[PDB]
Amino acid sequence: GDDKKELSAEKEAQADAAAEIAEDAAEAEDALQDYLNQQANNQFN
Amino acid sequence: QQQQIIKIRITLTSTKVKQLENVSSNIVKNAEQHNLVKKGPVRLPTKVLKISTRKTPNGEGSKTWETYEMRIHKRYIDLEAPVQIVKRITQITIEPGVDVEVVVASN
Amino acid sequence: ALISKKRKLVADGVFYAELNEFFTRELAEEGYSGVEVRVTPTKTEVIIRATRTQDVLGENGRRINELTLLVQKRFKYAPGTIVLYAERVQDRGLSAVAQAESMKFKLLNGLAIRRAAYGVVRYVMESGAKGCEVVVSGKLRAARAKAMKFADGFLIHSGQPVNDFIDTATRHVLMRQGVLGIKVKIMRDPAKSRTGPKALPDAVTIIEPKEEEPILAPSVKDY
Amino acid sequence: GRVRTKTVKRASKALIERYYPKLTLDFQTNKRLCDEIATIQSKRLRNKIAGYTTHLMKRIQKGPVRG
Amino acid sequence: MLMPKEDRNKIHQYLFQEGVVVAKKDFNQAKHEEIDTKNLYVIKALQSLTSKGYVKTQFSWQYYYYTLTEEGVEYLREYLNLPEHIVPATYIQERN
RNA sequence: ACGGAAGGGCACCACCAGGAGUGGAGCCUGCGGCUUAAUUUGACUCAACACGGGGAAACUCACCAGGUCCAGACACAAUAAGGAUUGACAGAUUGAGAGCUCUUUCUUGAUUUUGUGGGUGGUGGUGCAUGGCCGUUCUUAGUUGGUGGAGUGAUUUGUCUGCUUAAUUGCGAUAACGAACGAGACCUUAACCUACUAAAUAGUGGUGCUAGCAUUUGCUGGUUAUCCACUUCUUAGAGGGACUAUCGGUUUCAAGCCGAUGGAAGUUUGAGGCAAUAACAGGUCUGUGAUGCCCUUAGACGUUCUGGGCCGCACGCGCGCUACACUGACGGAGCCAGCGAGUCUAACCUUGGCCGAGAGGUCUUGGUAAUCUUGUGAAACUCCGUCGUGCUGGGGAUAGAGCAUUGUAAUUAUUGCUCUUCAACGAGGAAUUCCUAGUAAGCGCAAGUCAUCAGCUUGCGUUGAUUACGUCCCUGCCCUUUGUACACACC
Ligand SMILES: [Mg+2]
Ligand SMILES: [Mg+2]
Ligand SMILES: [Mg+2]
Ligand SMILES: [Mg+2]
Ligand SMILES: [Mg+2]
Ligand SMILES: [Mg+2]
Ligand SMILES: [Mg+2]
Ligand SMILES: [Mg+2]
Ligand SMILES: [Mg+2]
Ligand SMILES: [Mg+2]
Ligand SMILES: [Mg+2]
Ligand SMILES: [Mg+2]
Ligand SMILES: [Mg+2]
Ligand SMILES: [Mg+2]
Ligand SMILES: [Mg+2]
Ligand SMILES: [Mg+2]
Ligand SMILES: [Mg+2]
Ligand SMILES: [Mg+2]
Ligand SMILES: [Mg+2]
Ligand SMILES: [Mg+2]
Ligand SMILES: [Mg+2]
Ligand SMILES: [Mg+2]
Ligand SMILES: [Mg+2]
Ligand SMILES: [Mg+2]
Ligand SMILES: [Mg+2]
Ligand SMILES: [Mg+2]
Ligand SMILES: [Mg+2]
Repeated sequence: GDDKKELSAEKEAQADAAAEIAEDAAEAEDALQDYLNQQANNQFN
Repeated sequence: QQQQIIKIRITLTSTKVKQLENVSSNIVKNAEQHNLVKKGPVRLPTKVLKISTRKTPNGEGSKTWETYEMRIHKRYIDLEAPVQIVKRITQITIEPGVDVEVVVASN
Repeated sequence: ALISKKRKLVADGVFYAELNEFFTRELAEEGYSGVEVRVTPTKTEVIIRATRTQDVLGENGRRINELTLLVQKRFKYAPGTIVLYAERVQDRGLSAVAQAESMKFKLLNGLAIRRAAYGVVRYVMESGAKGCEVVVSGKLRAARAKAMKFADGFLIHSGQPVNDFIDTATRHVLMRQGVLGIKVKIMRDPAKSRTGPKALPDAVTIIEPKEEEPILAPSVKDY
Repeated sequence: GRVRTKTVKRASKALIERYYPKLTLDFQTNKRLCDEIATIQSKRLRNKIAGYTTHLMKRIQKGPVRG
Repeated sequence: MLMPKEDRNKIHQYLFQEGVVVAKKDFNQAKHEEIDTKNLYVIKALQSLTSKGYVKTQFSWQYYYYTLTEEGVEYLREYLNLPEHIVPATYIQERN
C-alpha cells in the first residue's frame, strides 16, 4: 500500500467497520425422507 | 420410607483453586447446614508437573532452558449421610474444572 | 478407567487441545472461537462458541450431527455419552481468534493490506476495546519480506496483567506467492472485568474530600 | 537502590495535599488511613506508598516541601 | 486402488449408514475399527470418493475426518442401488 | 547510520583483591582433518564445537551394498467378458518360507493394465523466496502523545549541566507543564505466624494391650483405628507482616546513601516468570498434514525389507570425567537430605522371604500413590583401625580369561560382576574460564533421554570457605559532543 493514498485507506477502512456494524445490528433481530438406513435392509431382508 | 448412613468419601481434584474451593466450602456448609457428621476438607500436598525444555526448535544459540509447570490440587471430604443426600450432592454442585470422585466402603 | 490422577489431568488437557484444533480447522468459515468441555454424569458436554451458529448447525441439525459422530468415533464414545452444543459469542470484537480469522478472510478476498487490518482495528475499537494491535508479516507481491504494526488505543505488555487483560492470536494465511502471518492483540477494559481485578495493578484512586463548614461554638442535641 | 518510583511519590503528594488533618507521623496508621481513603490494588504498593507519605509528613513538620 | 468389490461395498455401505468415517493415518493396520477391512482400503477408498467431489476430507492430529456431501449422497445412492427417500444418518434420532 | 576523533559512564560473560580451576596427563565426548562402499547432515568470534534435547547395535536414518511395493487421486482415451486384471503351491532362483524373476497351469472377474493429462509423496534444494519459533544487540534503559515554546519546513524543546538509582529510578535545573508504553508495579517460588479453618492418606500428648532394663514412681521400645484430646512440628486455604521502620550520621540537610537498634526478613528481602520501540539476509524448510518456487516421481530422491555405516584413526581444537596421595587410600563402625517418578486394557515403581561371592535369580507382595517402593538409612562427612612416603596399599588406562542382564539381535567388544594384567600422571609453558553468601568449591540424588546404555543436561538437597563491598588499567558495551560526499547507511 502506498503512503501517498493513506487517507483513502482509513476511509474505506472506516466504511468497512461501518458495514460490519450493519451486519451485527441486523443480528439483534434479523428476519422425513424416512425408512432409515439400517432398517431398509431389515425391511428388505 | 428408606435412608441409611453409608460412610462416604468425596475426593475433589483440580488445577483451579477458586472453583475447587468453590465446590469445596460449598459442600461442607451444605452438609452441616442440615446436620450431618464429617471430617472437613483435607488438602493433600499440591503437586507440580514440570516440563523442562529448550525454547529453540533447532540448535542455534546460547542454550536457553524453560520449565513449564502444571499444578494439581486434590481435596477430600468424608461424609456420613443417607442414600438420598449423597446423590443430591453428587449430581449438582458440579463444575467445569473440578473432578469429583465419590467412593464408599469400610476399606 | 483406572488412571493416575497425574496422568489423568495431563490426559485431559491433550484432549481439549486435539478438540480445539479439530474445530479450528472444521469451523473456520463460521468464526469458531474456542470450546469448553463440561464433564457430567451421563454425559460429556461440548459447547462450541462460534459466531455464525446457524451454519455450525445445518438444516434441521445436519452439521452438528456429523461433528458429534466425528468427535464420537475418534475418542471412542458411546452414542449418547457425547453431546455437542453450538453457541454464539458475546461480541466477537474482543476475541483475538475472531479477528485473526477475519483478516485471513479479508486478505483472501484480497483487500488492500492496510485496508484489511485498519478496519479490523477500527471495529475492535468500536466493540469497546481498551486497545488493540495487529501485525502482518510475510511477503506481498514484492519478493523481499516485510512487516507492519497496526495499533490503536491502549495496550500494556508486561507481567501478570498480560495474563489478565490481553488476548492474542497468530494465524498463518497461505497465499499464492508465499504464506504470511497475522498477529492480533486485543486488550479488554479492566473496568468491566466481571470476575477478577477491575483495574491495572497501577491504579491508585484517591477519594475526593468533602468540603465542610466548621466553626460553630459547641452545642449538643437531645434525642 | 531504594528510590521510590513516581507512582508512589506522586500518590503520596496527592494524599498529603488533601488529608493533612487525618494522617500522622505514624506509618502504621497512615497505612490504615490509605485503605479507607484511597483504592490501591496491592498491599505492597500501599505500604510502599504510606511509608513515603509518612516520610513527607515527618519533615513538613520541619519546614515546607516544594510540590 | 486394488481391492475386491466386497470390501468396496462394506466401505460404501458403512459410509451411507453413519454418514461419517474416521480413520487413523496409519496404513498397515489391516483391520479398521468399526469397518471390516484393511485400514489402507478405507483411506484410499474415500480418497477417491473425495477427489471426485463426493466427500470432504479433514486431517489434523493424524486422523482423517470424512464427511459425506450431498452430491455424494446421490452417487452411493446409485452404488448401493437404494431408492430416493432412503437415508444416511440425517434423521433427528428419537425425540433427541 | 557510521568513524581509525573528544568528554563522560556501566559490568566478575571487565579488571582489582582472591577462590576453584581449564591449558600438561589417561580416558569420555563433540568439531576439524584424514580414511572410507558409506563413514548422512546443520552450525564456525562472544552469539558453531555434552548444540540440533544428537546417550545412532535393528528402528531412529537422512549415508552405503542390494531386494520388494504403489499406498501413481481424479478426467479422457485404449485394450477387454472369447476375459481388462489379480494371486499362487513346488522347483529354479534369492540374504531370505519375496511367485522378485523363470519353468509349469491353475486361479481371480472389470476393483486393474497401457497412454496422455492431472495429481501425489519426498530428513531432495533453496532459511538469500516465506510463516512461526528461537537466539543476539540486552547483566540494556529506552519509546511516544496532549497543551505550551522555537522553526517557512523536515524537526525540535518536553526526553537536561549536575546529583542520585539496578533503572528516562528520582531529586533538582528549567519554555516548559502535566501523562502513557517499556523500568516499577504485577505474578511465581523460598523465608516469618503456639493468630484463623482442619486432618486414620500428616503428626504430638494421654489412655488401654504389651516387651526390655531397673525397680521407689522410672527409662526405652511394640501395637493403619482398643479408646480420649489436641494442631507445636507436616500439609494448604483465608488473612496478617515490611514500608529500607525507629534513631543517628552524610549530603545542594533534596532524591538518596552509610551506621547502629529492633526485626522472619532491611543487597530490587534472596531467586525467578513476564517484558516496549527497533534491528540481523543470526539459526531452523532435518519439529510440523506450516509454506512459495525449483528439482524428482516406478531401474523413484516415494516406501519398505536384509546387511553395513554415523563409533572408522599418523594428527589439530572445545566441553568434560578421573587423578598425581597422609586434610589420604584402604577396612570395619557411626549414620543424615531435598527436588522427583511410577502398571489398563497392563507388565511401571518394587518391600519382604529364600538361593547366589557378585552381578543376578526365584516366590510372593504394596501402590494409579502425602496411603506402597521410601525415613528413598544418598555421597561427601564422623569414629577405630591398617598402610608410612616408597609411582606406595596414590593412580586405574590398557589387556586376557569367566559369569550374568536388556534385546529378535550384543562380533566392531550395550551395561553389570569376578580374578588377573598395573600404563600415563610427582600440580602442569604461552595462554584462558567462572564466581561475592548458604555464594565458590567439594559431595551425591531425582528427572529428561531410556528395552538396554550418563563420564551429558535440568533441578535438588547435603558440607561449607578465603577475598572485594573498589576502580576505569585491560576488555565489552552505552552515552553526549563532533565530521560525513554514507541513507541498500563502512559488508
Ligand atoms: Mg507498565
Ligand atoms: Mg517487571
Ligand atoms: Mg585477578
Ligand atoms: Mg591458575
Ligand atoms: Mg536399514
Ligand atoms: Mg499416469
Ligand atoms: Mg507426467
Ligand atoms: Mg516434508
Ligand atoms: Mg534468516
Ligand atoms: Mg525466520
Ligand atoms: Mg545452507
Ligand atoms: Mg553480575
Ligand atoms: Mg507554529
Ligand atoms: Mg535526547
Ligand atoms: Mg500450625
Ligand atoms: Mg541484628
Ligand atoms: Mg545467511
Ligand atoms: Mg521450521
Ligand atoms: Mg554423531
Ligand atoms: Mg557449549
Ligand atoms: Mg555360585
Ligand atoms: Mg493388586
Ligand atoms: Mg602400584
Ligand atoms: Mg586404587
Ligand atoms: Mg537415568
Ligand atoms: Mg545430549
Ligand atoms: Mg548531521
